[PDB]
Amino acid sequence: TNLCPFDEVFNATRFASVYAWNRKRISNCVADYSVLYNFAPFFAFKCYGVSPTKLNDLCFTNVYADSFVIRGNEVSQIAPGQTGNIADYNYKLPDDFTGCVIAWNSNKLDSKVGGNYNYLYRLFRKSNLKPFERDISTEIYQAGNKPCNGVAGFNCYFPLRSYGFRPTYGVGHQPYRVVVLSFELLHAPATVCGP
Amino acid sequence: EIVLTQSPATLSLSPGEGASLSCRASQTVIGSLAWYQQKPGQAPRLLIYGASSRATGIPDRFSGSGSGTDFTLTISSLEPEDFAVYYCQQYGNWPLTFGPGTRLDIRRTVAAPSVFIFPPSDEQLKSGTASVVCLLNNFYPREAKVQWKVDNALQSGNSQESVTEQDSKDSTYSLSSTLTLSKADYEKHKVYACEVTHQGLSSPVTKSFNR
Amino acid sequence: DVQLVESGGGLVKPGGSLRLSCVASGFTFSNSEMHWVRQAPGKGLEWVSVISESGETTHYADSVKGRFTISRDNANNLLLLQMNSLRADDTAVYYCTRYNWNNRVYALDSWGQGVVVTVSSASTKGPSVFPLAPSGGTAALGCLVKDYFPEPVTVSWNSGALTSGVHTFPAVLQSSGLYSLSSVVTVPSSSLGTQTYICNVNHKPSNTKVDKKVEPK
Ligand SMILES: *[C@@H]1O[C@H](CO)[C@@H](O)[C@H](O)[C@H]1NC(C)=O
Repeated sequence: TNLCPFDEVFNATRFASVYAWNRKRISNCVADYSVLYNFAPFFAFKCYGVSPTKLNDLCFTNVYADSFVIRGNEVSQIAPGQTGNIADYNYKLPDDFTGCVIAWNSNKLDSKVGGNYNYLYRLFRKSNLKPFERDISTEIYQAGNKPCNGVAGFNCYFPLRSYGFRPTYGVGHQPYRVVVLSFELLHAPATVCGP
Repeated sequence: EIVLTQSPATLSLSPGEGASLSCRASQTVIGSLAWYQQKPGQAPRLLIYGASSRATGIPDRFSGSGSGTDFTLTISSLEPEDFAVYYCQQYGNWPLTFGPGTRLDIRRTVAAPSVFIFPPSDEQLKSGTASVVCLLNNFYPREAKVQWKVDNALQSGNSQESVTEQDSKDSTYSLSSTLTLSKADYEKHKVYACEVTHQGLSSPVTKSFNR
Repeated sequence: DVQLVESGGGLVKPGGSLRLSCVASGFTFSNSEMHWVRQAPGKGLEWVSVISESGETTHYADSVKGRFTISRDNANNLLLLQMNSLRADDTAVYYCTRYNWNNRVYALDSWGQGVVVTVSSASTKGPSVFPLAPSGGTAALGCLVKDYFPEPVTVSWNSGALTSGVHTFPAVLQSSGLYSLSSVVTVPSSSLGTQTYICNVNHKPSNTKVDKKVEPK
């Protein structure tokens, strides 16, 4: 009842792959951030540009919830001005990011015996991603001078690779669920407020 | 949090017998179930991982089995060095958790304790405190009850107990109980008694003295 | 071979801080996930913290989150645990251990010898040694080693010449915060007049060494 659907994002049964990260647009609702302080296992609750307590006392035109799954060691890459595979090829935040990055271990949900191969990441790309860019291309990466023509082989690699999460993997290689909340206050009246 | 329960808490077996130790998980163990051995004063030693895989250098008389929420560690034939504490542990769910442990001790014939009572020394009495010591020597099994009596009044809350490890030569235990009080309280009473209940005694044995 | 050596523990007051260190040799430390596990006296094992091989991923037990920080220096084969706002509940032996999944050993296969951490407001104090004097066929005598801090004390009889029938009990922590211990020996009664019985008590933290002769009263 007039409450923003944060539970649909955080409590989702399945999360998107990082290269195809899911975005939920939230507007015209009363946002209760208190329900997002509940989950203890939070590995990261890093907010840039705003204090967590002032969020309940602020109004924004829109909010965007970007959800995906990565490995633990890559959680540090979800932050302004970062480099690496995830930051450059899968999900990039702007240098002037205004929002909160939340990440928690999800080895219970996203790892399977024999490997969960449904979670993928982009390994090869011609250039770095722009902020909030989603590249879902499966085109063969031409790392050589010979055109690939869609054929995978030498100097022609498939751009996507699978994490293959297993429950016995080290904590740095275990799956982590990430939700990025971006608060947009642009040339328009605010529609999301805390109460 | 996966809670690990270990059964039984204590196992009394003779050397050469087989041992079976149970670990039960409050929910499915998705990762790895491991078994460790620990001796007094030493670090734990990995015995089994993956609930069935034997660690390098571990004797083949150790085996493991199970899945989900039920696991078993089996020792086919107990060697003297195998009598220790055993822990199960799960990896994959956070926090990492251990079972409370199972203690394996050596089974022998029942032995009644020898009971001795020591009144406080005059040197300690000069210091202002009185400690009455009750010693239960060379008994088996470990379970023994010590009840302090002061002027026929049962004493609770002012006594402390300590038990030795199982003796390497005769597989017995020894117990020391200390009743501590002030010198003024000590001089307020006359009869100090230690009453011992044990399986090897037909009736409780009392050792007493007059201050 | 694989060796892990822990240090940096000892005695600290409540609210104090310690910096535990673990030095690793004999294996590729930079490719090893590391854990801190702890064991309170007379208790079982309890997981404390984990750090990944690169140091980018860490996890903590609830009872220490916000107070303990795990870290590593891969170039120096160093594992570190910074413990702040220590409480009496943190008193334990702390082991540094390796989760050897990179070699398909999915458990904690390498452990250190552990380092003792004691959080208490009590002060270092040497023990007082009192005699438990003897009074059918076999007599019992002993020494009461009272009011010392911290652990441990070592007890011998007749400079280690007498060991048969000797039972040195585990110490008990008294309500005052000081430890008490007893050491007893059973001897033939006939020897009570001819043989001398002296207990030797060593308390290294207070640099104390006491010899007490026990005779019938
Ligand atoms: C969704 O919420 C319910 C609350 O009852 C919880 O039991 C369940 O584990 C949650 N599912 C996920 C995927 O977080």
